[PDB]
Amino acid sequence: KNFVITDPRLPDNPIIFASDGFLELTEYSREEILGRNARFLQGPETDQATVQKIRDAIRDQRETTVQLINYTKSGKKFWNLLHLQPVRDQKGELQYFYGVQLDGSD
Amino acid sequence: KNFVITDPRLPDNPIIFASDGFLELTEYSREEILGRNARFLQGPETDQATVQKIRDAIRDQRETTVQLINYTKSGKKFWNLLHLQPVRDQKGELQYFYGVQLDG
Ligand SMILES: Cc1cc2nc3c(=O)[nH]c(=O)nc-3n(C[C@H](O)[C@H](O)[C@H](O)COP(=O)(O)O)c2cc1C
Ligand SMILES: Cc1cc2nc3c(=O)[nH]c(=O)nc-3n(C[C@H](O)[C@H](O)[C@H](O)COP(=O)(O)O)c2cc1C
Repeated sequence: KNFVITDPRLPDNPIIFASDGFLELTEYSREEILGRNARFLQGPETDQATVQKIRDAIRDQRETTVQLINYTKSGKKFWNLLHLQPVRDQKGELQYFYGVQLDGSD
Repeated sequence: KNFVITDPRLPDNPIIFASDGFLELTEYSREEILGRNARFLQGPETDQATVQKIRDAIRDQRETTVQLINYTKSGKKFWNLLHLQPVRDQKGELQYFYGVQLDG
């Protein structure tokens, strides 16, 4: 449903692709998010310990699944169940990350 | 989850990205599928009427959701619950399609 792809070879690992679901979940337009790092979803209640775990997973290029507070464009809080996965080229060099977002609201 | 991205501007609308989930569902490696049209998943039991529906949605650049028989690399049949969505660039020109696949 909700997924993004980023390009870690570009500065600050920007989003280069986002699904319609992600746009609807976050209330941003495709135009507003392309070329930005996904961290703009974080806000006042976001646990920095979880952010650090993500940062570490990215550095190590390992898949990870975490739960963290994110915010829509209007500032609406939601729990984001976030899955991250690296993808590498045939020479083995990191090429993309993808992320799948689930809203944990009931 | 299981998803792929294709580029309809390239000859024959090849897969340019596939999730790990898609690879597990279909039993193919990323190397084996990149640069190929997804039709290699089809086979004898695949309903051609549904294939035509997909073709028309792509030609019309419209989202669609269909159900069709596919085959894994080893030849195992599965129903593919397939949702297709066009994506446009900032100028409004068709740029990609994405597809989300569910095994039932
Ligand atoms: C593919 C991908 C998707 C991501 N999706 C989210 C997300 O939905 N919400 C979020 O808070 N961070 C997301 N991130 C994490 C941030 O981009 C960034 O990695 C995180 O904030 C840790 O880095 P930092 O300490 O430099 O901010 C995603 C990262 C990647 C690579
Ligand atoms: C993004 C995307 C994903 C697709 N995924 C599948 C798939 O998983 N299985 C399948 O049988 N066809 C899939 N297709 C459809 C085929 O690639 C092709 O469009 C269809 O077979 C009709 O074209 P044809 O008559 O030339 O074969 C997908 C198409 C797109 C654009």
